[PDB]
Amino acid sequence: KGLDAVRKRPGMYIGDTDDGTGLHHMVFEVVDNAIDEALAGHCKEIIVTIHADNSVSVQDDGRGIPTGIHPEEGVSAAEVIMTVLHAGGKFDDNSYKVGLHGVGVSVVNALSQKLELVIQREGKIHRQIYEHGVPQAPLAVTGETEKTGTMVRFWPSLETFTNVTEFEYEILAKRLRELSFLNSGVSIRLRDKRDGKEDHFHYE
Ligand SMILES: Cc1[nH]c(C(=O)Nc2nc3c(OCc4cccc(C(=O)O)c4)cc(C(=O)O)cc3s2)c(Cl)c1Cl
Ligand SMILES: [Mg+2]
Repeated sequence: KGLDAVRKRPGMYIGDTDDGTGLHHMVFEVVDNAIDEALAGHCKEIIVTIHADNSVSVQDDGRGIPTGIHPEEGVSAAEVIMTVLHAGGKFDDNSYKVGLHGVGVSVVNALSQKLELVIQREGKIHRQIYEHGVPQAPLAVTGETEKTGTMVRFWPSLETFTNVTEFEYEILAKRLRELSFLNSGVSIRLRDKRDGKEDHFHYE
């Protein structure tokens, strides 16, 4: 019900879907959840990549989204946060009234024709794929790791986002400079695989 409401009324969640506002807000919601993981004391570096196909990935080195089975939903906690709008505690399905805290990545998932989630946690890499917010398989172990963190790569839905479908480096760079200044403990990298441009923001 939650993701359906987002697909139907994306304007209410992410902003204008025609003038590039919503499209960049998609990146901002993912980055905000990485910044929350830095605020909480776990994440020290965030890497934002504009891929050659105008998907965007956000990598953090925090705890990794929990992978254990959710006691209520009976699927991975990661799948619950990705697919149950109310679970993150930021958004709900109200079509009348539009806040500050909680995980909002389910809105990005809903409005992405594809999303890739990779979690490094408890010595294992875990991967799940979604299309239009629908998981294509359960969260699966792909390998071993000595690191922790979360990677979200999303392909904005070309059924939702019209006219402006390509990311503007400068729009993302400005928000990451602001976030780097305010979150002086975090290193933020921006990489554009379309033209090779890269930046590193870290409070000096
Ligand atoms: C790029 C990116 N990174 C992350 C991310 O690392 N997030 C994480 N959230 C948690 C977590 O809380 C999940 C939750 C659920 C409901 C409301 C909240 C809240 O903050 O209000 C929070 C718990 C634990 C634990 O117990 O080890 C670890 C993690 S890592 C996300 Cl998401 C996106 Cl996107
Ligand atoms: Mg409701």
